Amino acid sequence: AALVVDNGSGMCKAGFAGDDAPRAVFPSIVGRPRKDSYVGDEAQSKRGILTLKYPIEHGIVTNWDDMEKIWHHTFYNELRVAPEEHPVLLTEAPLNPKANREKMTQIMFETFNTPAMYVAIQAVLSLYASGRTTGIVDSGDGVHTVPIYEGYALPHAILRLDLAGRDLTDYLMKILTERGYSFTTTEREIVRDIKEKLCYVALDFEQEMATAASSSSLEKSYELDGQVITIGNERFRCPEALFQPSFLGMECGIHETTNSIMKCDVDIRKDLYANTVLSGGTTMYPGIADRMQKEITALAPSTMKIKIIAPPERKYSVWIGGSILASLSTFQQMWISKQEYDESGPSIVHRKCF
Amino acid sequence: REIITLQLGQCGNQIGFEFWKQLCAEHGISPEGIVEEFTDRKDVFFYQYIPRAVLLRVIHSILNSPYAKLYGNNWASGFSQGEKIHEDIFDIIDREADGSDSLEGFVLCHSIAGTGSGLGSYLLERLNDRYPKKLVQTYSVFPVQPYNSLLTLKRLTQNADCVVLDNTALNRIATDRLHIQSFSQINQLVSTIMSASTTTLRYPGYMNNDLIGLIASLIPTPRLHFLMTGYTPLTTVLDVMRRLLQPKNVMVSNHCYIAILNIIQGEVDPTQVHKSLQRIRERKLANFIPWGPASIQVALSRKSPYLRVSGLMMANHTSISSLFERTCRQYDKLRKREDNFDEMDTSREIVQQLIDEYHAATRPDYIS
Repeated sequence: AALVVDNGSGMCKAGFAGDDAPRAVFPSIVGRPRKDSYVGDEAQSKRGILTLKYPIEHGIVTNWDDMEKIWHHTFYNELRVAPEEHPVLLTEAPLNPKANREKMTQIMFETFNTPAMYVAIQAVLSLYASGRTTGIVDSGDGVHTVPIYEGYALPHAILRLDLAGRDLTDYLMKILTERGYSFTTTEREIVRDIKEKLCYVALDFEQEMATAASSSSLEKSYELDGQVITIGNERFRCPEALFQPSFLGMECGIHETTNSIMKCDVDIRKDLYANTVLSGGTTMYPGIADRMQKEITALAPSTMKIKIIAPPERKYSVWIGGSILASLSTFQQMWISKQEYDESGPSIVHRKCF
Repeated sequence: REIITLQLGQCGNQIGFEFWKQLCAEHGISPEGIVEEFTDRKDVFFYQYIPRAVLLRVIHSILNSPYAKLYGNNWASGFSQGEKIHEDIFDIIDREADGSDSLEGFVLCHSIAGTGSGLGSYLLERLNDRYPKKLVQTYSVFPVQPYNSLLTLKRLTQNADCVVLDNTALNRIATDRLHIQSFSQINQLVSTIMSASTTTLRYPGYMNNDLIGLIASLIPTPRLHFLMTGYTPLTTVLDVMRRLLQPKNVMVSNHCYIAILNIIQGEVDPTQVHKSLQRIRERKLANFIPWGPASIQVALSRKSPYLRVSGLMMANHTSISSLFERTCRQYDKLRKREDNFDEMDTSREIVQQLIDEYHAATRPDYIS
C-alpha cells in the first residue's frame, strides 16, 4: 500500500492510497516538558505540562526537527507502518520554497528510507478530487486562491491570505465575550466547536443583522457543565470576516482575492470562473457557496458564467485527491524511486514533481 | 507540619528576601503570589500562596520592589527596645502560630554583629519560654563589635536547638573564583545554600521528611549544636564527595567530625553511591570521633522541573571551636582597654564552657 500524508497547518491527515478517507487525523503539534516528545492529540491533551510547537503553523514548514517528529509519529504511531516499506505521497502548500521541496525529499529518502515518494500541491489534489484538471481552488486553519490549468498550478497568479479558521475562532471568542459571556482561555477549544457547529455565512449581511436585531429567529442554544448559552448574530458575523477582513483589523475578502483569476491569461479566465472549487475546513460554513456565487457575480463581467463547486467532502478533498492520484495507473511511473534519488539527489524533485 | 521564618536586622531581611526569591522561582509561583501554569511540597513554607514570613528602612526597599504582592548599634539598645514592644510583636506571631495547622519550628535569619544582635537575643529567650516543644533553627552569620558578637553567643548556646555562615569565608570565595574586587553579590551565594539546606522538606523523600530528622541526626549532645556548610559546584558522585572534603570549599575560616550529611540534588546513579563511600573509607579522607560510633549520611533529591549535578554537605565539625576563641580572645583585649556590667562576664563564663566542651569532645574519653 502507498501512503498519503496531508501536512496541514493545524491538522495532519494520513492514510492509505485507494481508501476513501484518511485513517488518521491529528494536530500538527509537538510538545516537550516545561517519553520526551509528545505529538498530536497527546501533546494537546497534556499541553498543561508541555511547551507546544507548531512546525507548519501557516502551511510552510519552519522547523524541520519537529516536522521530522510529526512524520515519525505519522508512520509509527498513527498508521503503524514502517516507512521504508511503503511509497509515500506528501502534500505541500502553494508557493512552497524550492529548498523546502528538496528538504522534504532528502528527509524521506535519507531519514525514513522510503522506497519511493512524491510531493503534490494541496490545491491541485483538491481539484483532482472534484474530477477536474482546470479551475481555481483553500481555506484551512492557519492560512490560498490557486488557479490551475491542465493540472499545473500557476504560481504567478496564486494569492495567499493570512486569514483562516484560527482567526475566525478567536474572533468568535471576542464577539461572544462582547455579548456578555467570557471566552478567553485556551475556552478557545469550546468556541472552535461552537463555530464548527452553529456558524453560517449569511447571503446578505445587513438583512441578516436586521433580522437578528428584531427577533430571536436566528438564535441557537449551545450547552457547555450544563450551562446553556445563546448564540445570535455571532453565528454569521464570525465567518463574515472572510468577506470583510476589516472586522479583524485586516486591510481583500475571499471573493475579491479569488484578483487571482484576473492575473491569469485572459484565454483561461472563463474556465476558472466556471470552475471555482472550495476546499478546506474553513469553507464548510453553510451558505458559503451561494454567498461566493453572489459576490463573484458582482465582480465579474455580466456576460460571465459563474459556478462555485462545493463538494460535500471538501474538508478532506486534499487527502482524497492524493488517494486518487497515488492509485492511478499512469501515476506509478511518476514516483521518485530510491534508485532515482541515489542517481540524482534531492534536486530531482523539481523535475519529477513539477 | 509548618515552619514560620523570622527575619531580624538588615542582614536578615536581605538574605531572607533573597531566600524567598530563590524559592518562589524554584516553585511555579510568580512574584505576585499567583501560581503559573508551566509535585513539590509547598505547604510547609507557603500558606494557601503566601510565605509564612515575619519581617522585622530596609522594609521600604522590599515594598517598592516587584515583590510587593508577597506579604542603635549597641546590644543593650537592641535588648531594651524588644522589651518595650514585647506584646506588640508577640501578637503577630501568636496568630501566625495558632492559625497554623500544626506548628513545627521557628527558622531565624540574623547576623550576630546591631539591633538584630540584641532583638535577636531577646526573642530567643522568649520563644523557648513560650513554647518548649518548638525547634528553633538559626541561620546566624558571623562578621564594640567583639562585645555584641559573644553576647548573642551566650543565648545561642542554650536557647537555639540548632548553622554558621561566616562573611570572612564569604569574602575569600568571592575574590577567588567570583572576582568581585559587595553585599548584593555575596547574598547570591548564601541563599544558594539556604534553599539547598531544606531541599529534603520541599520534596516527599524516603527519609528526612521532618525538621527534627535533619537535626537529631547530626547533633549528638544539646551543647554541640553548631554546624558548617559545604557546596562545591560554583560526573559521578565520587567527584562531588571528594570535592566537598576540600578545605577550599568549607565555609569556615586534634580535630575530627562528629557526623556528616551529604545532599546530592542531581540525577545521579542510585547504585554507585555505596561504591563512593567504600573508596572514602579506604583512602581515609575524613576522621571522626573515637568515642561514639559515627557514620556519614548521603541523601538524594529531585530538582524542580520549572527551575546538572550539585551537592551540599552538612557536618558537625569540632574545628568550629576555633572561631569562638577568636571572638573570646578579642574580648579580653577589649576588657583591659575599655550599672553593674555583670551580664558580660556571665556570658564570657558560659562561652568558655562550650569551648572546653569541644576540646574535650575529641578525646577517647569524652564521656564524663
